[PDB]
Amino acid sequence: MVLSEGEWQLVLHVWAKVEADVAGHGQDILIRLFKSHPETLEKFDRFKHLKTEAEMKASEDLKKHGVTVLTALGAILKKKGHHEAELKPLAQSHKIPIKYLEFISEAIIHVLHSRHPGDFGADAQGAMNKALELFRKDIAAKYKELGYQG
Repeated sequence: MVLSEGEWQLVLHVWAKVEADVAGHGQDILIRLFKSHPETLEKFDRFKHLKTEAEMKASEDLKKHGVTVLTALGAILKKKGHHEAELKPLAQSHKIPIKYLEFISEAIIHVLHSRHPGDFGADAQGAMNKALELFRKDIAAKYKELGYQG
């Protein structure tokens, strides 16, 4: 998987907008994820009490974790694929199956298009899709290395 430097610039430009409201984006993303895939809620001790969108919006656990997710992902995306030093320990900490990373990728794309439609057209969406795909493949490689079949 390869992005052009132009595509990386699209990803970083929209990421700059994410960074103006990390917590709000994080909430929107996790809420979208949990509404699309409610079956995942039960897997997280810190989230399994959340049943409804109202409970999700009011949750400090969800807000704080949204910030964690986007901070980790932001640092990775800014490496423009040269993210081994960031990705190795992150893979370490995980479990989170690969399909959950797919779910969250989909929620990221949806939210960024919803919040920043001018700066997140077809080209930027494609670039972000590739960037998140590269991330998932590389983390999958780190998983399989330690035998977590992800």
